Amino acid sequence: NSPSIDILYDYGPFLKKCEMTGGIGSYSAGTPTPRVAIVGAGISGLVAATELLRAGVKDVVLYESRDRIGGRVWSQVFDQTRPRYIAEMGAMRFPPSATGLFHYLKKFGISTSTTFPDPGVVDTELHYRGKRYHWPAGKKPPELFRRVYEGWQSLLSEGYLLEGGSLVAPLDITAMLKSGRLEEAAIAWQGWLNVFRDCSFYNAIVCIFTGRHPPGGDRWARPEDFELFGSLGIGSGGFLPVFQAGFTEILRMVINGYQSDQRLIPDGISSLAARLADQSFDGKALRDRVCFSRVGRISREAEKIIIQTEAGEQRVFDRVIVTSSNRAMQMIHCLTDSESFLSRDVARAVRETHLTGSSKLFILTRTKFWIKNKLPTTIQSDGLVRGVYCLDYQPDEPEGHGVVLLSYTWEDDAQKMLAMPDKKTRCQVLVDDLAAIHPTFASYLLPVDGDYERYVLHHDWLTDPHSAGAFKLNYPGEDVYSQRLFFQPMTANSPNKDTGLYLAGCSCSFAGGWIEGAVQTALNSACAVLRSTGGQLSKGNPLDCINASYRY
Amino acid sequence: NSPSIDILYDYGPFLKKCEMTGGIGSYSAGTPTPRVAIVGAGISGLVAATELLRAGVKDVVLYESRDRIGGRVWSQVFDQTRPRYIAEMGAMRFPPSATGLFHYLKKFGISTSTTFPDPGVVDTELHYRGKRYHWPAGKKPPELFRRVYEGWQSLLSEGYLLEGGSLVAPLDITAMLKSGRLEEAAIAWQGWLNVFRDCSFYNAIVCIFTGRHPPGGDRWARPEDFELFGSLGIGSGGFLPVFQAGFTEILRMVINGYQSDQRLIPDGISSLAARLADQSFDGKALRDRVCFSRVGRISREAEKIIIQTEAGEQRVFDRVIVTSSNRAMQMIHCLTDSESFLSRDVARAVRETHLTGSSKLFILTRTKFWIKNKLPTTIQSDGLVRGVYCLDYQPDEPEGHGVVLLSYTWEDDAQKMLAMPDKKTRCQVLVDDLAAIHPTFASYLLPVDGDYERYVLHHDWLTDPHSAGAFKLNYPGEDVYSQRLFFQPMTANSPNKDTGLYLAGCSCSFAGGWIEGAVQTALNSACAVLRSTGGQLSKGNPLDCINASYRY
Ligand SMILES: Cc1cc2nc3c(=O)[nH]c(=O)nc-3n(C[C@H](O)[C@H](O)[C@H](O)COP(=O)(O)OP(=O)(O)OC[C@H]3O[C@@H](n4cnc5c(N)ncnc54)[C@H](O)[C@@H]3O)c2cc1C
Ligand SMILES: Cc1cc2nc3c(=O)[nH]c(=O)nc-3n(C[C@H](O)[C@H](O)[C@H](O)COP(=O)(O)OP(=O)(O)OC[C@H]3O[C@@H](n4cnc5c(N)ncnc54)[C@H](O)[C@@H]3O)c2cc1C
Ligand SMILES: NC(=O)Cc1c[nH]c2ccccc12
Ligand SMILES: NC(=O)Cc1c[nH]c2ccccc12
Repeated sequence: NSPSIDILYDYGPFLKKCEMTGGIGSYSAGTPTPRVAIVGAGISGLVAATELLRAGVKDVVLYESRDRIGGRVWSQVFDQTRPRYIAEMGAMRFPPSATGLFHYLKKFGISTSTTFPDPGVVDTELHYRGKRYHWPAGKKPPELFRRVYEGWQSLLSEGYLLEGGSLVAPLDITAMLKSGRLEEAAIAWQGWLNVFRDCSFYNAIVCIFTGRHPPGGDRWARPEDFELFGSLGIGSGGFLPVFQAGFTEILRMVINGYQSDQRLIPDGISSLAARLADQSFDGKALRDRVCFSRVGRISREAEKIIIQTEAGEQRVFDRVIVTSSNRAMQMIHCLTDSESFLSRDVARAVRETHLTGSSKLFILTRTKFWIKNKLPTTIQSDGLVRGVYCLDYQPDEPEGHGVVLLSYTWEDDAQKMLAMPDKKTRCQVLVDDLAAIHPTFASYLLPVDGDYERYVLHHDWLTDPHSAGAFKLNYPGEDVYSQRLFFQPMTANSPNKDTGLYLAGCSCSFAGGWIEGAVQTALNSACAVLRSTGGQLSKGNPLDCINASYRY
Repeated sequence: NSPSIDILYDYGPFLKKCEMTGGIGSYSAGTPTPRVAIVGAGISGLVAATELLRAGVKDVVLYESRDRIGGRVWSQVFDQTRPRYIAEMGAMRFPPSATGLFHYLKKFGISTSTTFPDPGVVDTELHYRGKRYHWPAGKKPPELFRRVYEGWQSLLSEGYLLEGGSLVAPLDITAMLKSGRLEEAAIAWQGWLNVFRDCSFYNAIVCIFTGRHPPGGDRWARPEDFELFGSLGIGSGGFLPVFQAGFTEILRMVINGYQSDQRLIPDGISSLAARLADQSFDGKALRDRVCFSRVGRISREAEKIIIQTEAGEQRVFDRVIVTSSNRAMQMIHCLTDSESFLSRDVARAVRETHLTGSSKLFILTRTKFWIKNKLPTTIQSDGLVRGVYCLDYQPDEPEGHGVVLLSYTWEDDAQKMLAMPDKKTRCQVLVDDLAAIHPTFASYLLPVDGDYERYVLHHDWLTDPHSAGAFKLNYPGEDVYSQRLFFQPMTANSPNKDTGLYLAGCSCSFAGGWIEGAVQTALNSACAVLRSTGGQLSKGNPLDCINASYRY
């Protein structure tokens, strides 16, 4: 099994046992079920609705502000004539340790067999200060980057020597988790938290690798080695722009195996949303319970919940699950004006939780030019482009079309794309930036038929008003917000704290920016709805079985 | 004298000496003056052009992409029928310690007599966790905030005791500066740098105030006191959103006096750009040297610099000064794709320098409702509005219209505003947010004539494509970039490294987001042009006298 470190609990076993036996809970026969509203038809909203319907709730409606279901899962098609070629605007890489996510992938038969082309997994080039460095598939990175590669590796496997007592190897904390040693894992993790809770990624690695006991034996040169590490990353490409994030946010990804064995979904991750939506309950598809209307203010009148809709219409429900951004929760739903729905502590979590910026631009090329020619499959660059990924969506047809994620950027690197919103203009600027160092590669970056309107697709998540940010990533000192947001639906365990409204979505999880977070929070919030309204939960449920007590 | 800490040099006395002695430099009869381009007609550009023209460079042209001069200086008028009511979209508060800025303010007769209504200077309320806290003018802050107030004050006056070597009190370093103890000041500041170079604001105050030697002998509570302090700030309102910024950036503002005694300019800071542009040289106003065309790629042909503009037009120059954002320098001017104009080190500084986000919304109300009524003049809120400032633009007419800076936000707080770009919508959201805690105050927040189009003004600097960011504020470990950018014009001292292009603007200064920075770098880049082209500089010039070599 694979319990996550912050909760010491795996959703996989529970979901397996419940698939068999009638869902996450039930009501006695003849019981009138609550009218439930779910704000948002992303993965979290669809999963929650799914398990609520499976548990016996007759009336659930999902509100959606976009013209499509799926939210930050968005496998956009260039050309519906040729739907296999897709641009994954949002979620893209999927770790098998995300057992909550993988429960539903396995269920709907959405293949995760193929590995994702991460740097170091396929032929990779790192572009750094004008030079091209080669990183052969399945090999150690080029020699320049070796000190920092090995230093990070040694940190994962060796831990870190502090004088007042050392810290357990992340890879050992991972072994503990897989082997059911949960008290042991908890103590080891608290150890890290105590030391690095108020330290950024950059700050932490400075202390670790320039101090008295650097893992790997070599003490990192500053700033040179930190620039190198920033370009090399830790499995997902250059992490320079997230150097300001809490070091604990990085560690938990590693320990939870989210930087490991990433898979690609050739069918597109949108097929998870399609299949969830295609489920039929009581003769009616989930998709048909989606109301395409933006929700505004959410208010409380006695023991009931009032949803304002964009029509001006106003509908009342018994319980509501909210999966929109914490930004939407503050500014649109107005959930932070008072103590009507959330405590002051949780309201602070909602108001102050950090969402990243992120942008992507894709191009559909005539050919998969990188295969038969001399070229890298992936390029990680200190230039504008940042992360380049070449994608093969039909490996058995080597002469099919190419999909190139020409630029994938985070935070500042993405905030840069904000001027030049014209995708033609952005594309050519990016190609020209890449061409400064690898003109041979850039020469193939032309859209099919020279049509930039059709065969270039881009998106900035930060300025998307349906998202207001790409994904949550806590700064140092802010992990407690994840705790508060994750355990918010556990108010259903305490009728005096239970306002009938529960927060959900990966932004309210311990895994911001991972569909796993959406799934876990969906399960917690769906369970809360059942318990709050007199239903009984299946044994092993998260509301009773998560008892982790960390201090952040 | 007020020499700033990072350069140990004051621009004031030099500019005073040069004023009536023929500028910063001169050419012998027999030396031809260069043809110069300056990209950008903000304060930095205008000052540079001014001093080049004063030194007898006859051919200087300024390029400007906006529909106006002044850049991030922008005293926007609500209604030209009533032009005295202005909204300071950019620069707003001016510290007398900014002796470069004040040299020009004084020269042009721009009044700075009136003190800016900072938190604690005028009657103030802090709104925090749904409660109001009163802060009478000139008094200590409310009791809730007293411990963190006094903690900061003790840090400033005592410094920081640590075992490896205690750090001199910032107020003592400021004293060394003023008394001309520059060698002692440098040692003092280098000490702080050694300790906190790689530490964020939050991380530093955490170590300082939860450690063994909390200034004031009072240890702060985590997280409680850091939330209070995030709301309290250090003289400029709630600094919570800049908690990720390098501590050294916070310290240098304090030491340089930029947090003391801010002045308001009733005529609007835009009157500086106006007065600069109104100056006449060689029969021609500076303003008529401004070419309103966006500069694209900048290139090198022979030993000349080619400027591309937005028509397809193109001009050739001997020397160029670039004051546009680092983002423009990388993506528009393409200064970073090679070592044509900038070293790899300076190119990195250009690419990786952090610009903040920041937004303002102003409303013009029928009356100065805060004067007659009990109401605070300033509010600092943990809510959506963050910073609220009431502005009196005709103090002798108590019946005049009032200007309210309804919301002034930075970083994440400003990033929240990017959805809802409609100003009626944004205005009412902010007003509603404030009304939750102070409904009486909010009842006055109505635009004149109820016209939200005419009497509300707002700007998001982050998505402004002429700025691509509000102002520069280094993260931990990035102060080296400020050094690199500030000293780039000193390449004129080295003909081997002199590429004929020089960087300027506050973004390239040690004073990111202060006009002082734009002035300092303007004087530097002008001196560079002169020396590079065979003119001699007046004694006391920054190219010769700035010899600080700190380790960042
Ligand atoms: C760039 C990017 C890359 C990512 N990479 C990965 C990855 O590699 N692997 C991975 O597992 N995950 C990845 N993620 C994270 C993943 O996409 C999310 O964890 C997942 O989509 C969770 O969705 P959710 O349901 O929690 O929220 P969402 O998907 O955002 O769903 C919320 C829904 O609410 C709707 N809404 C908003 N406002 C209203 C309103 N006012 N009224 C009604 N509806 C409203 C929105 O339209 C949205 O559809 C990535 C995300 C981004 C952005
Ligand atoms: C929100 C905010 C608040 C501030 N508050 C204060 C304060 O209280 N006190 C203080 O002293 N300072 C403050 N500042 C900082 C102050 O505004 C700056 O230091 C100063 O205005 C910058 O002048 P500059 O010439 O260096 O840069 P800019 O003013 O940015 O000048 C650059 C010029 O180049 C132009 N340009 C851009 N691209 C091109 C192009 N491609 N081709 C041709 N031209 C181009 C731009 O339009 C702009 O006019 C504040 C700034 C902001 C943003
Ligand atoms: N699933 C992802 O790779 C997105 C993401 C989540 N957390 C991150 C931290 C840094 C960079 C990307 C991410
Ligand atoms: N002159 C200003 O107030 C803007 C500014 C410069 N540096 C800052 C740091 C934090 C907040 C504002 C600023």
